Amino acid sequence: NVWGVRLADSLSSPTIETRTRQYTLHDLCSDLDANPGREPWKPLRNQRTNNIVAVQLFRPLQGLVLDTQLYGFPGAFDDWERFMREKLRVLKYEVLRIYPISNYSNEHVNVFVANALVGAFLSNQAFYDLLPLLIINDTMIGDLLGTGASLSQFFQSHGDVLEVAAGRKYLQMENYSNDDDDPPLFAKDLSDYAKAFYSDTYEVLDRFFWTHDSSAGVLVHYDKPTNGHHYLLGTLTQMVSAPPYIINATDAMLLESCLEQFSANVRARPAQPVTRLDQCYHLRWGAQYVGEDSLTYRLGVLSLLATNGYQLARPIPRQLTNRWLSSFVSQIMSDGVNETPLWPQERYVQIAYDSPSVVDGATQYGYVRKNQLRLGMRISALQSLSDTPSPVQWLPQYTIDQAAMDEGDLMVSRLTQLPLRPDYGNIWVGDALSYYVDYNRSHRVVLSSELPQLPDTYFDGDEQYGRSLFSLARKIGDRSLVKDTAVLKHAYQAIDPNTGKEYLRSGQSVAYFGASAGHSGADQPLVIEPWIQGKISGVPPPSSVRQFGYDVARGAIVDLARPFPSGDYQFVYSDVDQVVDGHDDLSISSGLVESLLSSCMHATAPGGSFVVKINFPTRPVWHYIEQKILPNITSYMLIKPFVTNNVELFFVAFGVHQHSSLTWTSGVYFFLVDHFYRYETLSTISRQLPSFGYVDDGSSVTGIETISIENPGFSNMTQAARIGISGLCANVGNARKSIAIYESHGARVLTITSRRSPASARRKSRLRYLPLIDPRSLEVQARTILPADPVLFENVSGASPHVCLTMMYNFEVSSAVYDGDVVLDLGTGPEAKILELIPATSPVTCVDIRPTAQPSGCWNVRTTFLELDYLSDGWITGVRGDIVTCMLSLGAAAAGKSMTFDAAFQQLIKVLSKSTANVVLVQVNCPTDVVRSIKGYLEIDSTNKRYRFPKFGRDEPYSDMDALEKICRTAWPNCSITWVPLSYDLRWTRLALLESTTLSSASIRIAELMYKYMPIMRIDIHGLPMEKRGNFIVGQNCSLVIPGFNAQDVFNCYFNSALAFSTEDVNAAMIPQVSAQFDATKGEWTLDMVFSDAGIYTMQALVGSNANPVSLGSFVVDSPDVDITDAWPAQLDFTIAGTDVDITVNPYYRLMTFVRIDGQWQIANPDKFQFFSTLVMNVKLDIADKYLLYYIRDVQSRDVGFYIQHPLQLLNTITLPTNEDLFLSAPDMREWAVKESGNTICILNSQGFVLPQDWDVLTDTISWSPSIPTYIVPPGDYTLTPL
Repeated sequence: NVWGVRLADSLSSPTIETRTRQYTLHDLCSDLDANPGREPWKPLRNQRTNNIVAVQLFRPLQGLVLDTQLYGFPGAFDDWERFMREKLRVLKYEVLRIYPISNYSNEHVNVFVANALVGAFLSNQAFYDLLPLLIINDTMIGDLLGTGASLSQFFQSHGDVLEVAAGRKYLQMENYSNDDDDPPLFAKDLSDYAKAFYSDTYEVLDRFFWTHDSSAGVLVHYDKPTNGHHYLLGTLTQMVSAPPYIINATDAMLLESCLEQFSANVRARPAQPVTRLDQCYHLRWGAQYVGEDSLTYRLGVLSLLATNGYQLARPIPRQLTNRWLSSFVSQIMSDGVNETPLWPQERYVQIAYDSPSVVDGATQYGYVRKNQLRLGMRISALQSLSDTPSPVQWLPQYTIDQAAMDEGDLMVSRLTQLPLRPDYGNIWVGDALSYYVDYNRSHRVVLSSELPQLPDTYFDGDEQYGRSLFSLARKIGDRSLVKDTAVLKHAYQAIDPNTGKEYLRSGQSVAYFGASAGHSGADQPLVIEPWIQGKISGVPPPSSVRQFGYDVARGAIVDLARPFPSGDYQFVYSDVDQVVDGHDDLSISSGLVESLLSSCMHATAPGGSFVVKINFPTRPVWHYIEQKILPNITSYMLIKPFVTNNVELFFVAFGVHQHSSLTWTSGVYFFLVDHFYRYETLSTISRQLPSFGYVDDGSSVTGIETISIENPGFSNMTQAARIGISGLCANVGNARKSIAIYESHGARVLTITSRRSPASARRKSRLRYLPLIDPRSLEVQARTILPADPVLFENVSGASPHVCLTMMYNFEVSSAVYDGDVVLDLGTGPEAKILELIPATSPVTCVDIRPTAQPSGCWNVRTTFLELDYLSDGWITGVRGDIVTCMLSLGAAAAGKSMTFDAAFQQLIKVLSKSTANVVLVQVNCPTDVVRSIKGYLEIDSTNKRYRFPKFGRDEPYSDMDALEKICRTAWPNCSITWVPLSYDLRWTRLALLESTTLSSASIRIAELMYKYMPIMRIDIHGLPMEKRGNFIVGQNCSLVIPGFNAQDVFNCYFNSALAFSTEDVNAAMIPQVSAQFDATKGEWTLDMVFSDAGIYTMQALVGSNANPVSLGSFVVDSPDVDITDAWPAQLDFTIAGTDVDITVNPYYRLMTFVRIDGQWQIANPDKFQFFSTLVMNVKLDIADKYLLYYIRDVQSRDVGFYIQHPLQLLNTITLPTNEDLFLSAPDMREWAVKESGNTICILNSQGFVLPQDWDVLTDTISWSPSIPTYIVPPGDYTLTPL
């Protein structure tokens, strides 16, 4: 670089120099025709306005050397075109007269006389004194030394020297406006700007210039003069169209010659010819006015380097504009040094021994190549790239060089743009997730007084801040809309055993209490109209709705909590705020809730139902509910849609004013436990992000780090940004780092952006010296990249599955490691995530195959890496270690070596056998429940023990729990083995939010489901064993015997961080079955149980009259089989009663049906099929059912269809009658037209359809969507064709 121009690292010059032609009369006449094809000029277009603001002159017309007023040109380019075309044909008609085209057409014509003649003619001067001197006779100069011709202001004779006037090159135009994208004319338009001095040898030139002022500089075209050996000299004219500078006249030509040569070098091809091998001028006289710091000196340097094949890493616009020039000039006038060893001298033009150019061979006089001046540079051109709109991901590579940690952040502070304001983005995407709990007679009777109380810091301000921050960043639509849709759909699916159907039929007088208007313009709650339209599957439209509330607009206004006169409704929905009435506390709110419950209790008619909203679930409220409402209903539900981290809840009641003995149950207890735990975790995590719309300056935990260099220089010693980028890399390494290179305010600037997280800054805590980076990746950048706008949360789509899976994995290891633990990690990635996860005082070992990239010489505490296999042998004895890990590795390892999961596991055990470790962590491809398939993400074969990842495209093996367990039991008879659960925890998500990794609900759910088959094994080599005895299936007795204890010791079972039971109180134990026995002979305890939920329970033990807790192994229960078979009789009740069929199902699974419409699950009509009791399902039969498939799905857990997704292929195989009346409805929103034995009758879903006189419509539509009615067709064949 020379003061601000990162050059290329490759030199390139043209090779083949185009042969010369000589001008002939026929050429002159030809060009003077100004034909559409070839004009003697060229248009100059503007690069912003796309308008014409100048014209480039060629030969002839290079003698336009007076004031432009004497010429009297028109003011529009296209107008000027025709003007000149009309003016010059006169000159044609004249010139061809004196020299007839018979015997003059091919005659050697002097160009000087021609250009001067056309100048005189356009200036209305005496232009008949040149025609006798129009052709050549002996010399292109010798003749013109003769006659004292027309106005010598063109050209004079000064001995043997011909002093001519430099013709103008550019012709300015009225549209010229000095805009950037105007083209710069380089002072080649004003009256006189230079002077040419022509002769035959350069010696007489030196003689003539021994006497004439050289205070302007004297230029030379050593390579190939435009018409002959000549010197040049520019005047006092100055440039002004390059603000803020003022360029001198000579500097203008030098600046041209520099930039055409730079442009020319790039386009070089070893066969492509070119007019001139060199273009850059070279000063020959007057250097005594050029200072070592003037602009002119630097341009003299640049002309040398350009001549020497140097190329510009900067792009070069094809049509030069003002802003580019000014930028490139400011680029020179910066601080720096003429780094390269090329230095000017008055004598000649010198050439590097290795220069691409071949002018030494070409010319004879002027160039002197050196043998001791070598530019050891690889030779080629530059790669012509276009621009790039969005910034580019980059990966720095590290070198062994080190630096001072304190120097890094010092330079970062000296460089960064902070503080500045990002755009926050969205933490969360996707739709909402729904949770519910129903009443069951079978559970343990929990009382009101032992349900979890709300947190007490729940109102203290920072929590409120967290709740605000989470809610602001939620990608979702109308919240009141989505919640109400969720609750209504789940409300139309609660059956009365006493009558085998929903408490929620249609036409039910429905009261919406709390009808907030909503400033969206609908003036109403945004679900009523979709409801009555029946635009919801599973929600039949009602009769009417009455909207009462404080801010209603389409209904009536009242404060509900106190009496108000109204009629009786059958269903009462509530969405009443309770943070409004009653002052700011919790007991007044508790009283509001009772008031609301009683008011709703009165509004509903006997047998109705109602939903209420609860802002704050506190204990005495359920106390009241239990002793005041529960004995007055038939069933109840609790529902929680999750759209923002809060504690909102919905409580639903059925069969009002009918007596029962309903009380809270086990499931309520567990649900409340999770419904508080999830909240607490999410609130903690959310309380760490910077505030919505903040100002990141470096102190914030999460920030958009960024540093930029103006006029970057890379090739030579920098020591300036080499630390600058390295500091930022050490700040935020291992996270995606993006770059841009562009120009701002004339300075060529490079910008780096990235993001900082607790883990990223935890990695920094482990260094001692500062690792350094190889910049070779960057000086090669010859393209141009637009910058961008900082966004903290960058992702716009939602996190992918497997990244989230890896995060949820690594949370386990990052939690399970304390300070000082000596760590041996297997499968360690080259990027070494671990160096960013563990504390900064624990030694680690990288055990992998591929070489890493992490540095070696900067690590404060021990850190080792290896190049070998962890399935291999004979490397173990030399390695210290306490916690040994393997994550997302062994399945691929076994697949690669063509090895089975069993053999791979056993070999890993063998390798760890003769080690010295203490605890093992291993991800294991092995199920945890009934084998199923996750659609499109993980498909599982039960013939060969193989998983498949389609997005990854690979077939891998697995094994089984009991098979693996014995192998672990073998090498360690003291092995306590646990299977840490995850598919309820959310703490792991903190490994995302704290570096702006946007999350989606679906991406979460699939991660749990994928984890139920890729669990993590936590093995302690000297824990206390646990032996599994009975059959571990829900609905089955289980048995455990736990040795090595005393009769005064306790056990506690946990489940989702709940407490299933403890031994001290056998009775009030929340699980269906407990037993507890002790063997005083052997000291062996015995617990013999029954569970009710598939998944993982954990047993922990309490020893002594002390608070100390031991952690025994956990165990897994699994749900009964997912297998289904069904009986279909032969007679079909095409009437209203409908056929009834047998569906053999193990009773634990509760069943409903669905349909897939447009790829989307829709709820089947509860009026269509009826389950009831063995098991029997009722169905009303229709032709429509032929053209839609139907699925039996399962809803017992939180998810649906995960275990049982059974299509009813039997249904799409029915044989219609013809002698029988029929139900019939349209299949879908498409356009089906009926046919009776292939004869169209009418068209379902058609504009202007008319009902037949023999058809008939039915009271309650059997359709899957309540809008579409259902008709009665009289007997016959009915065929429908899609269109």
